[PDB]
Amino acid sequence: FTPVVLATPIPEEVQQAQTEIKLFNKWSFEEVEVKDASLVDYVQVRQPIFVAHTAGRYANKRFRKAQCPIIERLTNSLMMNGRNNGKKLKAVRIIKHTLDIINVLTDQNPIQVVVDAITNTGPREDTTRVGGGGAARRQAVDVSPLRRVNQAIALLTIGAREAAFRNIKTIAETLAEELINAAKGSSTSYAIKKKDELERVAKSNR
Amino acid sequence: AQHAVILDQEKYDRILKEVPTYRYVSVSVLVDRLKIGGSLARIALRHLEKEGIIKPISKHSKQAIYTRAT
Amino acid sequence: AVPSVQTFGKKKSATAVAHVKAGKGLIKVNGSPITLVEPEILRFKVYEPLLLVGLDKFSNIDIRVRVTGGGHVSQVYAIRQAIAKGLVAYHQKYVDEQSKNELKKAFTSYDRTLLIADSRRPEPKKFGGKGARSRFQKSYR
Amino acid sequence: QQQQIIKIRITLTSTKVKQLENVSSNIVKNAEQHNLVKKGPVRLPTKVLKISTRKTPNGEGSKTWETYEMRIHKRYIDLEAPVQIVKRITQITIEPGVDVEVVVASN
Amino acid sequence: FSHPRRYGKGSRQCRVCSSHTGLIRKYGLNICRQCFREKANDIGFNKFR
Amino acid sequence: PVTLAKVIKVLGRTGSRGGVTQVRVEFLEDTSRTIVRNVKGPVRENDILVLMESEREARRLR
RNA sequence: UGCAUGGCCGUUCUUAGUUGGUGGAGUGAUUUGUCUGCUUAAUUGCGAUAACGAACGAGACCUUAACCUACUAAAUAGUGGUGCUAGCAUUUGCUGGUUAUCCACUUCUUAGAGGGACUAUCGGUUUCAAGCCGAUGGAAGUUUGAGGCAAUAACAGGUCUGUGAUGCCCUUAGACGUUCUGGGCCGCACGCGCGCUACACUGACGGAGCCAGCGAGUCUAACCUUGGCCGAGAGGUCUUGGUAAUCUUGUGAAACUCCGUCGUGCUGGGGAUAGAGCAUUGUAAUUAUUGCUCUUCAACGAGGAAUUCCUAGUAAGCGCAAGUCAUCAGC
Ligand SMILES: [Zn+2]
Repeated sequence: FTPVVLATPIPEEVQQAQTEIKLFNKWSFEEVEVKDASLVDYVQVRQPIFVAHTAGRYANKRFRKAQCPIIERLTNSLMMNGRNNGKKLKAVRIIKHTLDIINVLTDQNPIQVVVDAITNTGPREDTTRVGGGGAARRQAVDVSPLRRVNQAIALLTIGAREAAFRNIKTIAETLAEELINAAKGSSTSYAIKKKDELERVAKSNR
Repeated sequence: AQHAVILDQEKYDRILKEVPTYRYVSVSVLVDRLKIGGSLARIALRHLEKEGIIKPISKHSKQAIYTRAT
Repeated sequence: AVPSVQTFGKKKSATAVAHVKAGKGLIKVNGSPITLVEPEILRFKVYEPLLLVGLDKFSNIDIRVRVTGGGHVSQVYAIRQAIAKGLVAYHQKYVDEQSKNELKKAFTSYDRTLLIADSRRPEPKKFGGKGARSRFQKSYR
Repeated sequence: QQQQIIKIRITLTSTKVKQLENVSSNIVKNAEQHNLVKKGPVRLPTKVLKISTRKTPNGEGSKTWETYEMRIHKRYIDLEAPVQIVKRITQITIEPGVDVEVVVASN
Repeated sequence: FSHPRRYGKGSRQCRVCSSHTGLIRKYGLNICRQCFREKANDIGFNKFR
Repeated sequence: PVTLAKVIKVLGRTGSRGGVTQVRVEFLEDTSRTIVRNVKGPVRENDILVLMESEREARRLR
């Protein structure tokens, strides 16, 4: 592949990974298609990254969060529940292991599986609490694409965390299971169950 | 779930038969499917790796991920 | 004498002072190779300067970085940009501009945004809470 | 004896920046006028003395704090000069609120 | 008519007012916190931020 | 069957706590037709909504 | 006695509020100006307009933090060759000692002058106004981020236990003055508030890796302490640097990072209660000051009705210095 010899030896695998920007030098961002047209602009796949660890100022403007790499948004959502706050390096490592596990179990690009999981778990309708001087009812309302992506990621990471709590299975495994089940649209997934519950409750309060 | 504390011949023979069939092999997979100890499971994986029955994908101190040798 | 540029980088309190020369092709850190970066994940973030540009330009340049201050992940990001500013400050003087703009083009168009200091400094803690914005718990009843 | 060139450190300390810069500038200018070997005014980091007290003299009210600062600005100038010229330079530049110490460099 | 007074709050009193409570020792001031805020600008401690 | 609709105009915020945005949307399959809808979270012009019922309309802000 | 007071501070309010000149309205107290609307963090502005033009407050300002291969210089900051010297390796090398043996620079570091940002420039959307929103440059485009200062006023807010600030009253030799000894402020059926540690596998434990910033520090006083030696540890001990960008200190901080050890069980999670011993400070440690060693190993399996803080280097996790300090931090 034309290996370049420098005074400091660089491993060939790293030199190969210089020509094409792959996630963790393993997984291509090419061929990663978002099946839902409405989420294309809200799921960032088109700028590839070597690791899910940018120091990007995505919070400073309303929709700049859409332009954050989707895997980084997933990483950031793992590092919650107090004791895990700020531990981004651990979260990135969990994601590496999760993607390795997904690859082995599906033989598909694990980035695609993550995208498919997010598209499938995003609730289309939700209920809002509307009240008119004392009494409050639920009103059915449509959900914005950015909210769909946000809820999808939240449901996946909460489900995976609860499944890993006081269980022998690691967070990497439970997250991989949750993502694979969500990508297949399986009613075993916490995220799918909760999406369908919300949409059913919305339909009932229409 | 019940979990093994001593190795045991019948469990040893099962490890050798079943672990090559599994597409994904990790400490948890052994514990769930083979009612084995978590730390018997780590010893078993190191043995099966030495015999070349399973291939390591990723070795981390907290998580070891193996595949079947195709 | 040989050509010399004394570039630097920073994130937070880290200050990674690079030195680039007309060299053989060593890309050093403290006094150790690029494979000596114990942040296992953040190997690839100090790689990016020499990955996404061209190998060939890294075959005749002695880069070596002296990192002080900051913390582990601020060290990574300080070094990175001191490398990615090092070659650009080298290519400024002793290389064509049309080449030197393709360094800046290939970097800045990746969503790298090396920039310089990511200007986010810590907002001071002010009295009446443990944080800057956070306040101690109020009682009422 | 008088013509023996001595290496001397003049240290300037003050709370007031303007006076301290004026004195420092005057010493440097006088050293130039007499063609003395000078290492110019090295600005040391300003020491910020910080005292934080509770605003209230009693227990009452919201827990509000005041922070007072005294800033100490320190500079030094190294000169190689005969003893006679040094005594002249130091006497000319006495400004109120600038402290002036003179140290003879003995190795 | 006297007892140990080498250390502790009994030893150290304010320059101004002779109170033991709430002293500031930092930088060898030995001025009570109340009296300090009175004579802060006189000494040369000015507020800024 | 779900109908896709594109946001053509943000009309304003509705609901007592201001957590809902009224939007006008055009259908992707029929650009002649527009309806008013309530969107929950943050929304912009040119965003795509999924409509589980296409005929219903949100009552206009007075 | 704060309900006799001063000063100070808290609160209303750090909200946006307050006032007069000339004109108009009204016999007058007074009123309009100081407003339907849109806008702003803002009585900030646009605009409407019997008002016009102004002032205090807001803003500006001041301190601080982010940029400036541009200046000004520096061993008490730092770099690059050289003097020098040690190992790996022959290819000059690569990696380090020797802080003034030395020379030259000032990028990094320091702080002194100045510059830089004004929503710049462009595209949308509105009384095509104030503005707002998008995009591109830029160090930075949320008042650029954070404070400081903060009007007219008020309150029977708190303080007479900060004061040789103070009225009056009480007390004044068996004192409610002062000082010494000992005790007490800590005393425990219980109710409430701020907190620390937890409930584990994203974890505990063991080895290894190994990175900050703000600080402070003794001359006639015992201050911060390096290095060596003794000790399981706490500590002891012999010397030395430092009145401090120099020495302590690169405060090799913690989380975290790697490779191991455990395996879902109140478990190796949790470390209360309790016993024995050995140090340290001090005139004095008993009602354990505190630290260290072994042993003892409780509740707690994510917390009812309620309810607090919070919009970017922020929340939250994480430790460090300072204050107090002879000694003692869950503050
Ligand atoms: Zn006093």
